[PDB]
Amino acid sequence: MLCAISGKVPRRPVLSPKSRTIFEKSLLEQYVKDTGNDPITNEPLSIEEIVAQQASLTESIPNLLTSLQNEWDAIMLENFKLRST
Amino acid sequence: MLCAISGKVPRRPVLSPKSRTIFEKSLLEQYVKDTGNDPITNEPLSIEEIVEIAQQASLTESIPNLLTSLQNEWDAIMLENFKLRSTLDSLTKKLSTVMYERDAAKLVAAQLLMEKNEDSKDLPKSSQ
Amino acid sequence: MLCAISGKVPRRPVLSPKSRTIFEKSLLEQYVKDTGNDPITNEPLSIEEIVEIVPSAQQASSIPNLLTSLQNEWDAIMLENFKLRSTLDSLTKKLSTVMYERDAAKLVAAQLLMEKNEDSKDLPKSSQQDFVARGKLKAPKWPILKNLELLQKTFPYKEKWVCMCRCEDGALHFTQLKTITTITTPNPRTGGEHPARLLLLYPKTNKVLREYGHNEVNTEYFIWADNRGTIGFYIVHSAKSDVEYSSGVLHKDSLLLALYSPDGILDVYNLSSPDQASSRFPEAKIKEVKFADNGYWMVVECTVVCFDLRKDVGTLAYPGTVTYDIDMIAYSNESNSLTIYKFDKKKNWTKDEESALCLQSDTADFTDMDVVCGDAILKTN
Amino acid sequence: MDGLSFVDKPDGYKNEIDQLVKKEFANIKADNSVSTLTNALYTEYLKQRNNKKRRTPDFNDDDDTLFLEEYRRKYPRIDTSRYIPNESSEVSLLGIVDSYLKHQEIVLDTLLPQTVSNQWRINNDYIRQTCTIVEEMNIQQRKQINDLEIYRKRL
Repeated sequence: MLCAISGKVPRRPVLSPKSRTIFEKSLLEQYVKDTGNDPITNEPLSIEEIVAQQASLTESIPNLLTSLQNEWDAIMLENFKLRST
Repeated sequence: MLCAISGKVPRRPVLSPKSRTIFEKSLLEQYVKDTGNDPITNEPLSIEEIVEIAQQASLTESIPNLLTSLQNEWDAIMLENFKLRSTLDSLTKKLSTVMYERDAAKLVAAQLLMEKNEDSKDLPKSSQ
Repeated sequence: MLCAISGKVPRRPVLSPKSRTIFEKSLLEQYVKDTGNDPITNEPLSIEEIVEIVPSAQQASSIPNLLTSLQNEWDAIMLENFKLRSTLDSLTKKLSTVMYERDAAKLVAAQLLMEKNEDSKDLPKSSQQDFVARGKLKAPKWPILKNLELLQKTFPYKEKWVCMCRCEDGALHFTQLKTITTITTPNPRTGGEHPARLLLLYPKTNKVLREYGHNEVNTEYFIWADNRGTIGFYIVHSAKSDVEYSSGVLHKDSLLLALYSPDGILDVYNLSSPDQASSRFPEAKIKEVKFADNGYWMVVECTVVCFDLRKDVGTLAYPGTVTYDIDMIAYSNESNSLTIYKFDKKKNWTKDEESALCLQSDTADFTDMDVVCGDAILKTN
Repeated sequence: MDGLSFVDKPDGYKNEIDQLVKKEFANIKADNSVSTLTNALYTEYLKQRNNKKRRTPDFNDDDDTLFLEEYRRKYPRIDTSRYIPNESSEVSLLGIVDSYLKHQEIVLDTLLPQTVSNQWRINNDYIRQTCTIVEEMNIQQRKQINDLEIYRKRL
């Protein structure tokens, strides 16, 4: 949603394969042309290094399972409040 | 923004350096242990080769999570894959009707290629 | 459940707070007293730095793993759905490329047909400007069917007995108690017959009564057709065609066969699939069909029409034919009389000795003689 | 193989050619137990029944409804705590996810254009080829007809 270099909403997002972070193509391209590096980690990166199943949006099976962790992990701390007291 | 295995919206996306494609960590970690290669490109890939890189508003009426929501999830998983198995079966049947009708047309063309040129040849011979 | 110094099961698991690795209290203490260090990372560590003894306090010694199990099974669900979808879309590419290319290739024909047509009118408008009678009963006269033993021996069916006769000795070897189909097994001791609703298998005895007739290539099975609209080996009919089958013959390789119909069709069947794979149309009841040993010719009668099975086309028509048989150099026909044609140039022999209908014709080995039967005599030529 | 689509400007011909193709067709003629119950559930068209118990219950019951009652309390307290942390943020948490969905949507329609352009671009190249050869075929046929009458008028 944001570009990490500028802070704007990038209109052509390209993700690097050395420091995993969504950069704007036009911004990161200039960073690479300055020096062949990734801006965050300062690891080497070139322009070529930068880059059928239909999905549906993340909503309230996997999201439901991680929800039930939050339920139990919170209730486990509720037990400590009464074990300690 | 999605995962390239399940069709998820990943909570901990990780990108492989052999083929630039973002997968959800659990699903890519499972593939590498099953058979150590990249699922899309079929290139050599390990767990160490991976490089690690969302809000859902829980409904107002959020009992239902145990009963109604969980029930719907395993209904929707069940009746989709069954219907998807139905779709795969017909594609293979409709494949056979395609290739047979294709080869049927090939024989027509081959039969007509001998027919036409010899009819044209006969007109050239007629003059004599 | 193992120490990281000796490798023993630790009965007092203590850990160093510089590198996370559970040792045993005895061994780590001996390492610290030797030199004040962590054994794995060689960092600074002392005895007081170690966290000793078990941890259970305000805890109590299910549920959490059920959710873990629910994740593990879902992990497979996703993996399965991926591989199922890949093949789904990857097959759709073949479907799409074919259908497009099919209708593309279809337009080739439409063009080709109209040009071919143009060539016709153009050129047309321009060019313009022994005889044995005692095999069967004299009082119920007639032989209705004939076969020769493939491995050597004559078999006839009579206006109700099946007879085996030896041409050399001129003796009837067996009279087996109307018969309209007969088949001689190559084993010489088995003969088969059929009639107006049984098939009978004979040794001078009938060993089976099974309730057109053709022996399968293996020698072990009989194909039959009937007026009841079925063929049998399994027993099948065509709902769509729904009519009497008038004759039946296996192709020599034993994978396909033909059945003639009362409504003038020659139906080709796949034996394994039990399906009707092709039908040859073009009048009246089919009377006889014969497959050539060349494996690609089929002759049919109702005219005698010749089919190339590689093209599924009628390449020649010779305009009562009751019986057809190839020797593959020669084709014989019989009914009103006996005629033999050379297959290469399509008539080489013509016999009219029988009085009334000829019911069967056959070639001796190497075509060294011909045989025919009639409504009482069996004749050799 | 060759059949010019752009150049060849009926339905009768499709119906005609279909019959000739039809006549030549007349001539030729990894999971565990999970998969078993899932396929059975989908085939039978029946979902496994869940716990329809917490909703109904009844006062002055027994030791069984003493449990069922105590269940309703703890879950209602969890419920009322589960509604508190939602209302605290309120609509901010919802509209923050609404923004994510707009970034997700626009990405798809960019690919709709990229496909649209390359699909029309391939067809664009084909068009020129069709018109190139269609002329050459026209040239051939004219020359064909010339000979046809030329050979006659000589004889």
